[PDB]
Amino acid sequence: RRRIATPEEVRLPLQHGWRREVRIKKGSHRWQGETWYYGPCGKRMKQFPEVIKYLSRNVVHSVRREHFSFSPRMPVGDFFEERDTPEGLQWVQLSAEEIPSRIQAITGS
Repeated sequence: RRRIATPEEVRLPLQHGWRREVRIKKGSHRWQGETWYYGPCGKRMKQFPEVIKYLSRNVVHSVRREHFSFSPRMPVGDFFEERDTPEGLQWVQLSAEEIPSRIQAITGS
């Protein structure tokens, strides 16, 4: 990233209306995770080029593209881990304490 964001900046959107969920799933090769975002007044984005367009199309002054980070190593909003249960596959939410443990697996400089 050309501009590195802080968790405080990434929660900045969460303070204004945006939300951010991180989905962590076990891959066939590696541990992976992805960060999702939702417009507080519009559609939902999980790609960087989707966020830049939202800002350009709508009026936003509180949060800029920098406040949005899709790195699953950012322990800001919600973290989930896909798990199997006797009822089926369900996305289990990770606590703040569990977050960094999962990040270590999905981490990638």
